[PDB]
Amino acid sequence: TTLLNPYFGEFGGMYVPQILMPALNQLEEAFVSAQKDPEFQAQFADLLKNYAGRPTALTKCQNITAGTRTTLYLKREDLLHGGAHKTNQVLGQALLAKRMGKSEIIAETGAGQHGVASALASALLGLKCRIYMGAKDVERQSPNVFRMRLMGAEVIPVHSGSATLKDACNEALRDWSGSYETAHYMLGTAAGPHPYPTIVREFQRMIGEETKAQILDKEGRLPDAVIACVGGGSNAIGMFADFINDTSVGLIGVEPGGHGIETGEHGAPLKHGRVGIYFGMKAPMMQTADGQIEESYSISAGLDFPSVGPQHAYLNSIGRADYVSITDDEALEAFKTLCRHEGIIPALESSHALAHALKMMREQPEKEQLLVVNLSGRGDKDIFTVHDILKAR
Amino acid sequence: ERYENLFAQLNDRREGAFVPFVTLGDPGIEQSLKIIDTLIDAGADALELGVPFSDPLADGPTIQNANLRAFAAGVTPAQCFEMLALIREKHPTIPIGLLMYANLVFNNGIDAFYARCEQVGVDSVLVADVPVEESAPFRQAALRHNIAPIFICPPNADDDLLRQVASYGRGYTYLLSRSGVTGAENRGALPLHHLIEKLKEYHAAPALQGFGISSPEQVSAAVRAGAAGAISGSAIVKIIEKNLASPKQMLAELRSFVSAMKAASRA
Ligand SMILES: O=P(O)(O)OCCNS(=O)(=O)c1ccc(OC(F)(F)F)cc1
Ligand SMILES: C=C(/N=C/c1c(COP(=O)(O)O)cnc(C)c1O)C(=O)O
Ligand SMILES: c1ccc2[nH]cnc2c1
Ligand SMILES: c1ccc2[nH]cnc2c1
Ligand SMILES: [Cs+]
Ligand SMILES: [Cs+]
Repeated sequence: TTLLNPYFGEFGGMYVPQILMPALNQLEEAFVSAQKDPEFQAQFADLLKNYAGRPTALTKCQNITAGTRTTLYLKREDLLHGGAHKTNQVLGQALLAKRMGKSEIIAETGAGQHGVASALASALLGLKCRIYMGAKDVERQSPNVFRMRLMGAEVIPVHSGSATLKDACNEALRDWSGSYETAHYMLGTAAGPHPYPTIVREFQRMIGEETKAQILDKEGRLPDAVIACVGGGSNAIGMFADFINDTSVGLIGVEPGGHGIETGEHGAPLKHGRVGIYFGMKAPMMQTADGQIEESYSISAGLDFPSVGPQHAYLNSIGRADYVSITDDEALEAFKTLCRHEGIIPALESSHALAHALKMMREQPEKEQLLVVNLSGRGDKDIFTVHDILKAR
Repeated sequence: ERYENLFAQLNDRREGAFVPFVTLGDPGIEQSLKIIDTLIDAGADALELGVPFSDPLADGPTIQNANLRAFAAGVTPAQCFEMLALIREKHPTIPIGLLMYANLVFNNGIDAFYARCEQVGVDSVLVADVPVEESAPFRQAALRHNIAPIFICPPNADDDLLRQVASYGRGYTYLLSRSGVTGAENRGALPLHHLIEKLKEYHAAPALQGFGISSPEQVSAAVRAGAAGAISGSAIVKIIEKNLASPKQMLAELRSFVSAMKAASRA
C-alpha cells in the first residue's frame, strides 16, 4: 500500500529488496506531509530564492538564430548556485531528510553536479554526506570532485563495471540497504523506485512554472516547444511538468547518441532499448538479448546511464512527448557555438538539448517557431575534456 | 513438494537444514558442477543457486566477484538451465532453489521463465528485488508451474508483512538476519524469536535464516532459536575464491566446511 500512485502507465513501481520498503514508505509519507506543510514550503522557498538564486533568467539568444524564423530562449539553470538544476531538488530532499530525523546523506553522481549539490546542501543544513562516483567520471569531471571534497563530503570512487554513473548508483543503493536507519538516499534524478520519480518532479517543477511565466511576459504566448536533455529525467520533467496540460506545447527530450546509435555506444534506452526491471523501477533499458543490463556511453557523464525515468517512458508511450538523440559530435558543435556566439559555456549534457534546437532551426530555416531550451548547467566541469578533444583535432 | 518432504524428514530426525549458496558457473561450468556435487556429498540438505546477473544489488563484493568469474567463463542463463538439468539428473530429491534478479525473470516473459524452471526440475525461486508489494505476476506464475515463490521476512517486519509472507510464500520463508547486502564478514543477529513464532502462528513455510551466516556456531544458534535451518553463501564462495589455483584443495576445503556446518545443524 502506498499513498500515491507508484506507476505511470506500465512504468515505475518499487522493485527493491523487501528490507527497503519501509524506508520508501516513510519517505513517501514525509513528502506527502511536507507538501501540505506551509512552514516546510516557506523554508524551501526561502532557500531557493535567497540561497540558490531563483528565479533563474530566461535569455533570448539572437545571434545563433540570425537569418532564420526561429526564436530561441534559454532557461538559465546554469546560473543556479552550484551550477546546475540539481541544486533545486537537493534542497527539498535535504529538508525531508531532516524532517525524518536523518543525520547522514548518501548520493550518487556522474557529472558531479548532483554530488556538488548534495555536498553544499549537507554543509548548509548540517548533514554528513558520502558520494559514490564512477572512477572514469572522477577523471573526466575532476573539477567537481575538488568542489565536493572542499565542502566536506566523502567522495568514494567506484571501479566496478563501466566505472560510470550506473556503477555509482549500484553502490549507493547497496550502501542504503544497510544504512537506511540513519541515512537518507538523496537520489539525484526522476528515476529509481517510487516515490523518487514523483518527489524529484515536484521539487524541479519550478523550472517549467517560471519558464511559462517568463515567456508569457516576453512573447505573450506559450512556446511552440520546450527541449531538454534526458539522463535520468529530472531537468526535462522539471521543464515539462507545467506544460503537460498545455496541449499545443511540444515536449522534446534529447537522449545521448554517443558515437552513433548504430555503434551501440550510446545512452538512448527510451527509443532504442527494451522495458526491463533495474534500479528499483520498470522502465526502458539498454539490455542484452538475455536480459543483462548493458553499459551505456556518452561524452557527457551526466547522460551516461542505460535507463530513464518512468514518467518519460509514459509520456513517450502516449505520444505527449517526443524523444530524439544527439551524438557526441553534434553536442560538441553546439557547445562551441554557444560559447563563441552567445558567451555562455554550457554543460555538455545541456549541449545535447541545444544541438537538437539548432537542428530544428537549420533543417527548416523558414519555419516560424518559438523554442525554449533548458540550459540545465554550466560547462566549467567540461572545459578540460572539450579542450583535449579540440586539441586532438 | 521436495521442500515439504525434506522438512518432514528433518523434523522426524530433529535436525535443522544446512543450505549452501553458490553462483552457477563460478569459476567455470565443469568446476561448478563438481563444487555442487561436493556440497551435496558433504551433507547439504538443499541448494540455493545464483544465475549470474550484471548488476546484483543485494550482493556484496564476495558474490559480486563470483558473478564476474562466471561471466568471464561466458556463462549465460541458458547454460545455467543446462547445468540445472545435469544436477537434477544426478540428484532426484534434493530441493533446488534459484536466486534470481527480476530482469532475468521478466526478460521475454515471466510465465516462460517459470515454465523453464518446472521443465528442468527447480523447486523454488527467490526474486531478490521483487518485494511482496510487486510480487503478484511472479508468484502467480510460480504457482501455476508448481514452483515455490520465496519471500523475505526482514528483522523489522510488521504484522501485515508477516501475514502476507505466510500467505504468498511456499517451500521456505527466508528469514533475513540483518539489513545490508550479502557478506560473510558482517555477521548480523540471532533469529528474532518473535518473527519465528509469528510465522509459525500464521502457518508460514518453515524459516531458513540467511545473510552473514559463516560459522557452525551461528548455524546452531539459528536452529536453537527455532528456525528450520540456515543458508550460507559468501563463506562458501570465499573458499572458491581462495582456491582458484588449486581446484582439488578447493573441494577438500568445501567438504570440510560444509560437513562442519551440517553437523552444527544437528545441535
Ligand atoms: O551468506 P551470505 O551473507 O553471502 O548470504 C547468502 C545469501 N544468498 S541467497 O541466495 O540466500 C540470497 C537471498 C536473498 C537475497 O536478497 C534479498 F534478500 F533481498 F532477497 C540475496 C541473496
Ligand atoms: C548525473 C549527473 N548529472 C546529470 C545532469 C543532467 C542529466 O540528468 P537529468 O536527466 O536528471 O536532468 C543534465 N544536466 C546537467 C547539468 C547534469 O549535471 C550528476 O551530476 O550526478
Ligand atoms: C495505487 C494506485 C493509485 C493510487 N492512488 C493513490 N494511491 C494509489 C496506489
Ligand atoms: C541518471 C541516473 C542517476 C542520476 N543521479 C543523478 N543524475 C542522474 C541521472
Ligand atoms: Cs526571428
Ligand atoms: Cs540516459
